[PDB]
Parts: sequence; structure tokens; C-alpha cells
Amino acid sequence: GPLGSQELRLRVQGKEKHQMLEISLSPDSPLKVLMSHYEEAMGLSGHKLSFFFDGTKLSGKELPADLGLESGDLIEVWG
Repeated sequence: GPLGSQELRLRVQGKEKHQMLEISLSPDSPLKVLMSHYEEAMGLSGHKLSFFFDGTKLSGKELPADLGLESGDLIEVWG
């Protein structure tokens, strides 16, 4: 389909220096998938977190192409 099939390798960084996840995100996965994986990795389910890509706050409904994500990009997590 129009999204193609190139996996996006991303790093996700929270407020603690050790809060780092690397994730391979499928182009057909909404950003909520990344948000859930981050929460699980870091033991933060239920926490009120705000995720940003290059300053844009994520709802989790975005697809990577909505944001223009590419491998090697970073997602920042506040909270």
C-alpha cells in the first residue's frame, strides 16, 4: 500500500537519562503502538506522559507518514 514497508528505527527518550527505548516501528502502525511499547519498556503504564516528535505533540492516531518519520529520528517523552 501507499505507506510502503520500510521499518522505521526510532529512539524514544524520557526525562530520566536511562529512559531509552529503541523500537522498529512499521509504517502502518499508528504512533499509539510506540507509546504503548515505551510505557511497557519503562514501567510507566498509566502515567500521564506527553510524547513529541520535533515539537509536535502526539495523540497516537498519527501514522509515521503524517509526521514524516524516518529511521534515526527521536521521540521525546515528558512527564
